Amino acid sequence: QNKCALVTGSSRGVGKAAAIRLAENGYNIVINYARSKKAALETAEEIEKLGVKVLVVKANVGQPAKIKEMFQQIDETFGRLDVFVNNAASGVLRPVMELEETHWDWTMNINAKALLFCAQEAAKLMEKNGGGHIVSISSLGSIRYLENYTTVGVSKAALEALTRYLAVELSPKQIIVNAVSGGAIFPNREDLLEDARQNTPAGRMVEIKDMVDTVEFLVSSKADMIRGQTIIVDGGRSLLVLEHHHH
Amino acid sequence: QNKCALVTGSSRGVGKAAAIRLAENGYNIVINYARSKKAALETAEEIEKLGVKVLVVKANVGQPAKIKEMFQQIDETFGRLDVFVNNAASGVLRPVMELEETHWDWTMNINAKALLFCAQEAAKLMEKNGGGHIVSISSLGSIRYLENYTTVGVSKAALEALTRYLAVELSPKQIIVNAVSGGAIFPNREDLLEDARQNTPAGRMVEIKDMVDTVEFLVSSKADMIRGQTIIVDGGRSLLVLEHHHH
Amino acid sequence: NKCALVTGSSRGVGKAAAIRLAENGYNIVINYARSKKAALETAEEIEKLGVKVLVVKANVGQPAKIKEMFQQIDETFGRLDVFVNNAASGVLRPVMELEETHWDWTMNINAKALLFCAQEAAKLMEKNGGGHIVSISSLGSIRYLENYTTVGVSKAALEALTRYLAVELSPKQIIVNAVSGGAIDTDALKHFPNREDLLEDARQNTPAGRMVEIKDMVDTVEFLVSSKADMIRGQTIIVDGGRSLLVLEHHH
Amino acid sequence: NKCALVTGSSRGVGKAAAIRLAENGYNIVINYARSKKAALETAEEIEKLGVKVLVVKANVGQPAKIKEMFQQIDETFGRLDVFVNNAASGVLRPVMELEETHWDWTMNINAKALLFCAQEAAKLMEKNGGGHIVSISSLGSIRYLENYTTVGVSKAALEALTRYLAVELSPKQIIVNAVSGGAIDTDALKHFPNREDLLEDARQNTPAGRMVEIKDMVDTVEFLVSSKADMIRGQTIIVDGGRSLLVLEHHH
Repeated sequence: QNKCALVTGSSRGVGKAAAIRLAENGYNIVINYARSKKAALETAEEIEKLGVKVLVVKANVGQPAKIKEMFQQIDETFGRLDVFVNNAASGVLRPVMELEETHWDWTMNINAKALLFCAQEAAKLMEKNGGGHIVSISSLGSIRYLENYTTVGVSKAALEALTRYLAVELSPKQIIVNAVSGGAIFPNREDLLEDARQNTPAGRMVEIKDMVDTVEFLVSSKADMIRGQTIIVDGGRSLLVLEHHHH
Repeated sequence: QNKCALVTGSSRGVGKAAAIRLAENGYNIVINYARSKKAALETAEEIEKLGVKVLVVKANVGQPAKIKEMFQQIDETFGRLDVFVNNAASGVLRPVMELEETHWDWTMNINAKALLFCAQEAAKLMEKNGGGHIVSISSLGSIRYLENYTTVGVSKAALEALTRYLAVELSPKQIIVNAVSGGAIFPNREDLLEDARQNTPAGRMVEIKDMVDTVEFLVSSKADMIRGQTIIVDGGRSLLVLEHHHH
Repeated sequence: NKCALVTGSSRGVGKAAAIRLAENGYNIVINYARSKKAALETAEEIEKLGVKVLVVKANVGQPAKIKEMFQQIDETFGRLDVFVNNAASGVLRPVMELEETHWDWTMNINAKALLFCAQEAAKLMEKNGGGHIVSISSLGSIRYLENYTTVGVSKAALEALTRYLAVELSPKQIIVNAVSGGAIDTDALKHFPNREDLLEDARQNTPAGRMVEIKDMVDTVEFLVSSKADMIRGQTIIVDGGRSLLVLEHHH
Repeated sequence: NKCALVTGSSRGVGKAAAIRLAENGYNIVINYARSKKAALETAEEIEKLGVKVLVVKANVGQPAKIKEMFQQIDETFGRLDVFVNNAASGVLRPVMELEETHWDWTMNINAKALLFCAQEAAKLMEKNGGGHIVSISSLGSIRYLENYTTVGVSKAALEALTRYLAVELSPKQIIVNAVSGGAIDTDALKHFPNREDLLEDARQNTPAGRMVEIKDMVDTVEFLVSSKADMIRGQTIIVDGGRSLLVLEHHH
């Protein structure tokens, strides 16, 4: 019977919408959450009400043996994995390491490493059932806290370089690797949103479903020949420095 | 009633499949051909047998006033253009300029210029009906002849740079610009194909429909937030130098 | 004598670039954001090298003040031959309210500042047959200080703006390149009480012999502005000992 | 004395790079594909500079012969400090039959050759504490000659292979960069009966003062291998006066 999809950081936000969409396409879903059993089980229930089996597993970026154990559970629950959505667009916070204080590159390095570690672990299981697909997604939401707590997101360059690297490592195992970078958009909640609305060309505010569509495309059998590509989905917001200058 | 799509180089190969797919999605189609009225009108007839109106117009890369005239015809036939498939993956040949003999960059320069000239002309018409979409496609098929006759294709770098440039110029007119580069694959016909088959990982030979899918994705309303992106569709063939080395 | 402007040049990489260019025989414009004395000290050290020097105050997000500084260079030296467009200074700027929502907005404001300065410089350089612009950038110390952020730009944004400038300005005989060389992560240039414990942490995580220093970013800037580099256009060089891809090397 | 290998060095850019490195005090290995005499003449000119020289014959698509050349360098000089991995020589190679089907296959064979040489060089450099590798490339004269093609690689392929090498070899103290500088389009280096009419055509289509020459690619190679560039890793520099984006400048 059904194919299996793991989505990390999927008790809410983009992870949830991605796991929902995939449940609607008939995958059995693995929901992964870092603290917040509540949202996670709510989300599992929703999923379950479409037919489709669900498994809920807890683990966060800073937990290597818990991550391996999570894949060991997937194997014992479903015995296969087809689609892995390696989500660093979740806005989940992780403690700042002293290192990172010295340079932004160290954050990117730690976060790219986490993306790579997860994708490789996933690959050991996928290659039992003849491979499958990995799509890494990422957004650099905010910097609310820095007292510990920074993003798990990577920049587009690090994402590009990491996903080019994975496609060459994993194409020989029948794992199709791509990525999507962008990310949609505390107090003043409304005021920060109106600030962001007036600074964006009309009609060009990215939403969660926009990132979800692309992942869905990449994971359908209409994209099996796209390898190691990183697609920016953001309505052009990362190059707005050029539109305004070029007029 | 219907939306309108122009596909250049569409009397055969990838152009044809792209114009077919779009006819199946309910666009009125403009077929453009360079010499070979036969294939073109055959192709128009096929199109017409799906409902959907067709217009056949002749013009080639080396003909500026004929190209403008072609858009002046579209305007007088349909009075609007929504989707433009700026096709440099057609394998149509153009005469070599003496310039090009001196360096590959001059070929790329001439061909990128042609892509840009067409896209800008198209943009003047599209902006009458509130914009639309442009997808530039390209492949560097062979070098059969060089006695005149070279490709109209561009490299991925020139395609990237040209499509980044167009998205910033045209996003302010509601024209969504992206690109796809790759291209599927005379005597020994069979032997060159078996050579290409044994040198490609099994299951990873790109076909025309693979480029057609991506264009179709980019042109659906599921991609309106993808701007100025160039997607490589080739099963990883352009980075096979790395798979073989990295083992 | 030729003339060189270097923004954020009272301290750090901009200081060291102004010294190297003064050593090559340019008159120098020192731009400072914050402390007069540092800028006055640097001005005096470069004067000891036998070039004239001009100190002007201006910070990003002061477009009127920026415009006047270039009017001052024209008033004082009447020319501009090299512009080191410095976003690698570690200077902090006030956070704009939108930019709380997404990293992209910070990158957009920072890139727009580099663009605007280079364009202002270019109007001036027109009058003496053009020159060289090099934008340099580091995303160093995104430490903490609610309401303060980096003026730095990321590689991708630096690359795209440098491509753009070179295409816009080569026709005006202005050679445009950039150094992202993520910049100097070493360096007592970093005001953390633990200053020392952090350097040794940076040192213990980076392969031996591979810690970039200010002088490496400066050596590239100097090569880009020497006669030996005139056919390089619109390039962005990362100078960081591979730090930004250490992840791939760990992986292998 | 240190030692430098430059492939395709009998003529053109490889010749000029061997001369510059001999002028900096390296012993030189001249590799030639085709003509003994050119290589013998170049060897004699570099000898006049007071360094020792070794001439070895080898062409791409001869992997056994390539391996032996590095064994010869070890036999003659016992070390290797700088490898100029030259795909900008304009040397032609026999077309493989698959590569008729798509440009990508030519780029794959050309990139694989650069990779294989640099890896062979690296085994040797291990024994003297590593060194510098710079790959250079030009897609010049893709003229005509049924059954013959360029050994050159495109920017994107050069960039991806250089990224790869730097990640693989930095851990071995081998600094890897590349110059694509699309190379020299000028140049009596180009054997067309109309030689002259073609240069003036190249000249009339490129902005004034913006025609790259061999010495510009050589100046970058020399900067990349000097002490001043050790923190630059895995970078690919285009040196072409903007030629590869002239399309954007026309457009504007």
